[PDB]
Amino acid sequence: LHTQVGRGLLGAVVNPLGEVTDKFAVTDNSEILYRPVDNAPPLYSERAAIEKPFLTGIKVIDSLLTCGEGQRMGIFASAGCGKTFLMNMLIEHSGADIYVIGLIGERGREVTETVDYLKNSEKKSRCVLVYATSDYSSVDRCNAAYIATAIAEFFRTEGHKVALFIDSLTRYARALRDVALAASLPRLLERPGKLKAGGSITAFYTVLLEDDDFADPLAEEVRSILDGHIYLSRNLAQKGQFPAIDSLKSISRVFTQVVDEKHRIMAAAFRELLSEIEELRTIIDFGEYKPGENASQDKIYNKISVVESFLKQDYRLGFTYEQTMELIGETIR
Repeated sequence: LHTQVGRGLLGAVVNPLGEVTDKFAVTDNSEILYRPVDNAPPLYSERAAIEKPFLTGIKVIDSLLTCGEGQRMGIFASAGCGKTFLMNMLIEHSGADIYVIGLIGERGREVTETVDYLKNSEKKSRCVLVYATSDYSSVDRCNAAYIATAIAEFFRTEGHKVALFIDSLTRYARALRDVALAASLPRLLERPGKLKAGGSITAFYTVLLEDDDFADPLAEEVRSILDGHIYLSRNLAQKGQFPAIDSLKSISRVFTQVVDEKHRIMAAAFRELLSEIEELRTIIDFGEYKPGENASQDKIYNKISVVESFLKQDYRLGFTYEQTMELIGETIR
């Protein structure tokens, strides 16, 4: 099985057969080539070490969860936790050369929502969208993930810094299970990375949490395979914190490899402040907080608003690395 690749797909919407069915942008490049959708992962000796940050423009991620070029990062959330808006922010406020989105959704309205977003995005000329809805077979739903990854791999071989999004691994795995009935990952999940001889694919895989923010077996397996995970808390969403990232239950496993020492120090001091705030929140809920009785508790209390203001981010705003580190420094003062 082969699929179209190349710069002529920039601005295009591609179906699970690999054909263009819609456009959210038009470009002057018409390059169309063909590649197999199944390809072995790089050899260990062809991979470069993850050592350069992949900046997202999102304050909490760039400061506490810093991604690296070539990393695979999970995004874990229940329904209604802002996963799609977080992906929109990751596309809009990062600095990749090319974005490849693979939607393994179920209803055509979600695909159309992503198409309309891209139609109004500043990144439209550098995106490719691959989709499969519930109307498509399970074979077609798995193939959409493979097509998206093969397109990203072509741009990586050209030298580009590519961001790949697969939404969602949960529905990919459900379709894979259905296909297995008729008769895989991490073979899919190990295809991203930075190549010594080429560019990089930095990949974000979404995982749905069922019921509360509970990790079914698939979620545990995915978390073990990836280089980190961002957890979106329904509880933080209902309190009105957007992005609803729970940084104390999130991790980038490459963090200390991609930021410098002064950043490490600031991030550790901020995380210690967040933990102190969570303990104080419980003490408040227990009715045991009385102003003036404990000066360290009062100091923590008076940090809550500045901390919340650092974590909060309008989805239309992106922050440079220098701005983010300036702000986190002000917060821990």
